[PDB]
Amino acid sequence: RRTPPLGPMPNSDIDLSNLERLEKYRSFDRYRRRAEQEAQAPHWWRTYREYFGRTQQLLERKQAIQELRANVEEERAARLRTASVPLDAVRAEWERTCGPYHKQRLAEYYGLYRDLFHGATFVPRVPLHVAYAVGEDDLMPVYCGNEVTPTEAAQAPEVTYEAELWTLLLTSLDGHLLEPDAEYLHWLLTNIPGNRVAEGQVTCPYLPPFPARGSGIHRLAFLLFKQDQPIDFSYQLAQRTFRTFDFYKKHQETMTPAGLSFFQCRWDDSVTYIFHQLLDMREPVFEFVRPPPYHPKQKRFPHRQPLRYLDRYRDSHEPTYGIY
Amino acid sequence: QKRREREQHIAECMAKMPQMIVNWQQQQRENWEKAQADKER
Amino acid sequence: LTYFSARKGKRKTVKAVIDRFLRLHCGLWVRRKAGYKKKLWKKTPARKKRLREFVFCNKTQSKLLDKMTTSFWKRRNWYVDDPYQKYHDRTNLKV
Amino acid sequence: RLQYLIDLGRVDPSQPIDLTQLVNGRGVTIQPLKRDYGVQLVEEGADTF
Amino acid sequence: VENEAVAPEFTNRNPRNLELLSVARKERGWRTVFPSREFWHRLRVIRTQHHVEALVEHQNGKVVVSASTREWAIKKHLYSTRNVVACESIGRVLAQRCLEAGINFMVYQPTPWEAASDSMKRLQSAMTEGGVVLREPQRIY
Amino acid sequence: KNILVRMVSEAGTGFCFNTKRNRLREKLTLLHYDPVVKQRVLFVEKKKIRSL
Amino acid sequence: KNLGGKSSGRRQGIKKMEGHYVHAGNIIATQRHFRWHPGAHVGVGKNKCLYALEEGIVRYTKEVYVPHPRNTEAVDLITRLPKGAVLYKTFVHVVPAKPEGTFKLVAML
Amino acid sequence: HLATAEWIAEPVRQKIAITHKNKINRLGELILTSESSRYQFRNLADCLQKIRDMITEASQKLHRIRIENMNRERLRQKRI
RNA sequence: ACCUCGGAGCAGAACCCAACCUCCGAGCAGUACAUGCUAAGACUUCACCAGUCAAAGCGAACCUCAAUUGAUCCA
Ligand SMILES: [Mg+2]
Ligand SMILES: [Mg+2]
Ligand SMILES: [Mg+2]
Repeated sequence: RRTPPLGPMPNSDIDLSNLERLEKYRSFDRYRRRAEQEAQAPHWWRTYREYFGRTQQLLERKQAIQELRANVEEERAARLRTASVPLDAVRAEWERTCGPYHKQRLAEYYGLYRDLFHGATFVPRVPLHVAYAVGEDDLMPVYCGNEVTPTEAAQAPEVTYEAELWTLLLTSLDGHLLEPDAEYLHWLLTNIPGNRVAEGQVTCPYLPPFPARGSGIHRLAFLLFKQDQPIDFSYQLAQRTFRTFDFYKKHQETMTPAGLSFFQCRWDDSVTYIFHQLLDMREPVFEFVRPPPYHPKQKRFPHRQPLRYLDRYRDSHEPTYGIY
Repeated sequence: QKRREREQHIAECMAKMPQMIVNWQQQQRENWEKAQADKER
Repeated sequence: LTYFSARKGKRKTVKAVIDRFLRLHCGLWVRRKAGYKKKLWKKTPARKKRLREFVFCNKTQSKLLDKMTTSFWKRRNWYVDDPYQKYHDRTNLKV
Repeated sequence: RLQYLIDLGRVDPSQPIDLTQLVNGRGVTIQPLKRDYGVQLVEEGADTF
Repeated sequence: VENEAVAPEFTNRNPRNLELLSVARKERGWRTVFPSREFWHRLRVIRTQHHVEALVEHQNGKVVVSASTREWAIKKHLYSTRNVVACESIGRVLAQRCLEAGINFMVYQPTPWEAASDSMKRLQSAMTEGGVVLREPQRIY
Repeated sequence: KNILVRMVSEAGTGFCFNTKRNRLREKLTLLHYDPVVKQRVLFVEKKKIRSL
Repeated sequence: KNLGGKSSGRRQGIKKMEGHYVHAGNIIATQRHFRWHPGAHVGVGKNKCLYALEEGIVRYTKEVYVPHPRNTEAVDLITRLPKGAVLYKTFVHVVPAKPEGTFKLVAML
Repeated sequence: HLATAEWIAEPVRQKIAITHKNKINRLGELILTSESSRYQFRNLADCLQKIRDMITEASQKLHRIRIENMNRERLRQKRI
């Protein structure tokens, strides 16, 4: 009993009478290419994906690369493969051109949009730069999705970005102890004149990040908002809790997001200091508890099982003596 | 005394082992070289 | 077997059964696997690991072995440093 | 078991407790045929003893 | 104390949480088929006719971090977008981009001719010297 | 054609294990693993057990 | 003059049809040649038998077959194909049911 | 209470105060448990043995964290 | 003429299915010496006996073939 296929079958259109007249995959790599393309296409049978899922620019760029390939040391160095690339120019120009789309990818991969705005995606146009002071010599930078200790983030960071009002926001998307939905902010500076931060109205002042011990690894969001019209807004963790979605819903008329930088934290001893010193509570300690192992229903006669079978179903490893 | 004689004998033979292994792998390389030299003819 | 002996008029145990099997007090018979010490040179180590095991018996094998021994063999035994002693009482059955 | 026997007057703890006193209080039944060599104390019930 | 009202079950919805405790599942299966799906992050090089391309992906296929020569920031400092210099360049750039994404462990699985290519040995040397280990830690069971 | 021989450990001794080897080739020395030393150790073959 | 041929049935085939809950290590299907291939969270024994690596639900799909490059049989079978021709096989997946553990509060230090 | 414990030496109280800092309470109390037995004698003995082990060791998975710290210091290479 | 084991048809599509039914075969060889030790969960020749597969673990590296076989006692 045949039922006919629903859509087109694969290998139908290429199925001809003269295969020897058809040019073939001479390689392994071409089949891997075509094969991946057919993997990504939507099909009608059941697949794995169902279940587990202007002109001046080209002018100056053409003359720029045309001037670049003309030098003799570039060709001679490149053919002797000792030519390299300055990583800094690539870094800053990456910060300029196509960096925003990549920070959009990192915010989509780290689930900042599904959690921070219920899926309202946007593009971080502003190349924001945040760094924490590490003593006096050096300073730990915050890029999108880095690991920074809460010792490094003990003191409120230096924020520099090249722009022209602004409201900057830090949150902890997961660090909420009670509610599985809300998040504790850490500092919310508003009505910021230009690109200096100190003259902002410090509405909610700076906490360091506090991830609990053994509660895994936390992500911490630096939002930076284009502000149009300056609005007035508004250690108790019942007071640091809000949600950025319905916060932003109140103020989305004259404010749009323009910058991201987010990072990870784990536990450190400074978080002992945060819970005991300035929050004044005992610290909660978590542990990753795996589910108990499946064993089938115990039988009276466990035929052909080894003698270990009786130990799968006991709970004390000590000699019990019964009525005696 | 049985336990000490066994334990001592094992400790002695194990002290003599790494040299015997290095000699043995050198003999393996002689079987490589002589084997491949017998492959040529 | 002998159901009534000629001297005592009692049942007798089959001594093959005692020589090969182990009665745990809960009613389970433990045995050794057949061929666990034969032709080990041609057996894969998974199979040799399977043969060196103490394997429980069937229900009807168990009742056949109960009928072939007597009440002496069905009795609590408080040995000194018994290896199988933690396997006599049956823990945590839900029938 | 032995705390149980002492509480119900069956084993007098103001005398030495030999094996005869555990038999006469009927705390322990031991049979010398069937080669019991006597009693072993058991740690069950060590707390609350 | 009102402050220390902690829910008995912490909910961490970091997508990269369980993978950075090296606890999360890898797709263990797929043994008859190349490549193996058993990783958390894969480095996938796409060498076209004109351009070298480098990806960092999850098992989802969500491209986490990319670096192509089809990008003005990197393209203009190069002589040719396809040579070994292009791969060492895209290795430095890719590695620097991945340290700042909190990604430190990829898997790179090449075909046995792409393994023994010079440009991918140079790419791997660029990645390892950059700071990225091209081998994931095992899953803790 | 083949012979089942025993292989006696040189150290951590009393440990044997059996192998196959051809009738015609030389006396085996191997690097097997002693679980008594818990190391890899040279074994030397001492007696042919059975000509399979 | 036809001696032999008295061998019994191997009792192979699928043990867990699609939709069936499966615990870790259950044999999904035993085959004699690869009728089904291991997909996500499904392992293969020496006897080409498909067992399960996670607890979840068995699903069968149709996927693009791209063999390992060191598999010269199937790779030589590839390069004879025309330019659009793509091989498919049926795969078996276990969609894992449980999370692999939760964070639980342990102590208020 | 680890700080007031006269019967532990002062350097050993510092080594215990540092190594086993994840057992120490808010109130400075070293807290340590055992749930390895049905008999509370054997659990108490297990606790006391943990203490004697801490004083004797104090008198006289990591790899992933090694690498993530080395890369965090490679991003720390950013001065004023 | 045969007596045990395996492959194919009979038996077209889960499993099973006979015949002094139709055709092929097997009673090994080769490589390796971690062909180490342990252990959740399973399959199973329609019983039993035998057979198979196996994650995690400890210890290390960084098996092919379909069949390729023999219980207990005794030596
Ligand atoms: Mg047949
Ligand atoms: Mg039949
Ligand atoms: Mg059956």
